Amino acid sequence: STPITGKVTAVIGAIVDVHFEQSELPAILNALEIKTPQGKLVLEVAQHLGENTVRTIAMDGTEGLVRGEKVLDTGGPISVPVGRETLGRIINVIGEPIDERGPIKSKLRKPIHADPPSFAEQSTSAEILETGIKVVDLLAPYARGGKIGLFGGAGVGKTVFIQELINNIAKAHGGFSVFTGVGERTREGNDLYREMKETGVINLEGESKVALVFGQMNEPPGARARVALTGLTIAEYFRDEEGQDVLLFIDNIFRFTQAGSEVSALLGRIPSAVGYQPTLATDMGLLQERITTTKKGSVTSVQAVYVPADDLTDPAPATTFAHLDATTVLSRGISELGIYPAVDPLDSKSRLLDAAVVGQEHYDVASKVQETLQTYKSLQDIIAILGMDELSEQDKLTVERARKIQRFLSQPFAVAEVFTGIPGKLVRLKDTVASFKAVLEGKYDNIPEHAFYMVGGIEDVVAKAEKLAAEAN
Amino acid sequence: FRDEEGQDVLLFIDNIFRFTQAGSEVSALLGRIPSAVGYQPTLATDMGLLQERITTTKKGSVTSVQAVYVPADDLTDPAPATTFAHLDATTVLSRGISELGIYPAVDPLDSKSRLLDA
Amino acid sequence: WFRDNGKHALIVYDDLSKQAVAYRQLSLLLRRPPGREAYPGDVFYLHSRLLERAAKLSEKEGSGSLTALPVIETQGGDVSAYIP
Amino acid sequence: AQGYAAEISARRNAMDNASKNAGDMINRYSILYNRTRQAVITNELVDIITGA
Repeated sequence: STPITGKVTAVIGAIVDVHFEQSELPAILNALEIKTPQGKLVLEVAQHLGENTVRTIAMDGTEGLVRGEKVLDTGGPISVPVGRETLGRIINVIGEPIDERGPIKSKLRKPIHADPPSFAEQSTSAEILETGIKVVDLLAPYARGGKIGLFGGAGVGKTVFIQELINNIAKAHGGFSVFTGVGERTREGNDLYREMKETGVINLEGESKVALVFGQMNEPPGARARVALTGLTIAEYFRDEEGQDVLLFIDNIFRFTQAGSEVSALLGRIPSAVGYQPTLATDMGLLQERITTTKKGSVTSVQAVYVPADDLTDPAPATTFAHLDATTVLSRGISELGIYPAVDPLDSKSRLLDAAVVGQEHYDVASKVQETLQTYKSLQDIIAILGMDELSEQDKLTVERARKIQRFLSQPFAVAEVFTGIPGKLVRLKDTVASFKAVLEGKYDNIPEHAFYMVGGIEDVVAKAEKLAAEAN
Repeated sequence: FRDEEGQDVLLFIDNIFRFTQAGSEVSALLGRIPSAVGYQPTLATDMGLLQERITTTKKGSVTSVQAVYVPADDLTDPAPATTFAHLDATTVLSRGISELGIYPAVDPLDSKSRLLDA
Repeated sequence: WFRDNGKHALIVYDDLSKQAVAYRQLSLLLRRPPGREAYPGDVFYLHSRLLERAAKLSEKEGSGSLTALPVIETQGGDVSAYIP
Repeated sequence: AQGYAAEISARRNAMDNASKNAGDMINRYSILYNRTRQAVITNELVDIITGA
């Protein structure tokens, strides 16, 4: 192949203009590497100005850039290393591992801007993945290839919930995971990496469960925009190589969309006055099109959107439930009661929770559980106000069954064995349904309420009941 | 009709604000620098000749009946605001009375005419 | 300098709002394409780069930390604007 | 006499409720006023960077 090269003509802040020769002009969304003393810098093309010049956006700071600097063309989009060697490694937007653990020994480099699948290949089949935690897989079951998400605050256990989700997917589905760092605070990123290491799920000398792609937002906006793209590429390569229902973890859609809007603003686009963002339509749509279900595997993105003080400003974070197929809210109220999974069963709804989607018995159990919880809170109001006496025997039955269900929602996490020392368990979807329905009819009413606490599965419920009746009672 | 025929013309111009809207339309692509809130710079002048071509002369009369679509019910918008000063009789159809039940909606205050004399 | 030397330092980025407007003036005067609220899209880039300097390093780097306390002089309590 | 006392006590309570309504209406409408007056600044910003 001919040695394609260019010359830098303009550096519009992050934007860099490079002049190529005839037929040597690369297309847009094409990486352009420049050798720099502080490492390696590449630039993707977004606009063709003309006269053999292409406008590009840098993935890192353009410090020390000089006109006439040689620009090498990779040949296609920003290729990033892919494979099992990327698991448990901090890899930036460009692809160079920034974990200070050495180079990534990956045999393949799939371009980030891969061709999205066709409409005829868009599988509309709706089936529910088994996660490993009863509350999520029953109350708000996760759609396969859809757009599910986490909406929790700080200190409620969102990060540890991510850890449990990725561990359970690695052990139950046998599929790896990816977490993206678009618009990340480097402090919370370092804290998340430390927790990831200390949970013993990414064995540095052994097997790693999450390919933690990570891009700092102190970098120019293009890096934030394309870190989601390279995380998508890693997830897609895992899906298309291994028969795994891998799950993808976007740390925030809002950060990606704001990065895209400022990328457009630099490129020459503009939003509407007084504040409104319609520009994201191309990038947001392409990102959605990169998360579908294929014949061999699937990718289930998680939209772990942090609550912005109960005020979603940009249109994409505004009313996320339109894009959401299974909402998983992590409220502080449930964690105040001591239930380790912060999933609020009442507010955690799923669009796939239907009779013809998850199952007749699954839908019946979920609906009965939701109704029992609603009656539980409604009668809890009068229990707190007028006392427990002002309550009927049928109301007593409903309250006790729903309380047993709520205390049953607390189940161990396999990643919390160092955080609080609990024997983490991986429940089964059939076992989850069986245990929940068994609690539902009331055949386990004689079981003590403390037995329902801190257990997973009805067998563990009776085990804890007999332990309590053998040690304390 | 007013001059040659010498008859009282009942001109019923419908949505005269569309004239200024089309002026702003062509102005954006004509190279004109946009005026306040994006209207055409020559709005006042062109609508001035258009409206002043309607008047009561010695030959006859043209009783122009114009309806002005105010954008966002904002009477401070330049086109309706200047049409207010470039017109004798004003009949404001406020939405706050239109949805109140009196759909005639003629706001009884800003609807003023020069005929209000003893 | 103090952070990398093992010492603890505190940076208080007083009135970064006029920093944002000054960078906006520089960009608009430098043929840069205007963005939201006429601010260039890279003011977020600038603020991220500036506020990521202040951080707590590990004990390998002498355990030095830099503490950031910026202020934003918003008007009317509307922090919903683009720069706040 | 007791009816007059209760009537004026309820008058004080009702005018306190009206005062609270005025206060929260004024708070929300002052937030709206600040938003609108800042929107004037956004509009002047956009027409200056477009026209000039």
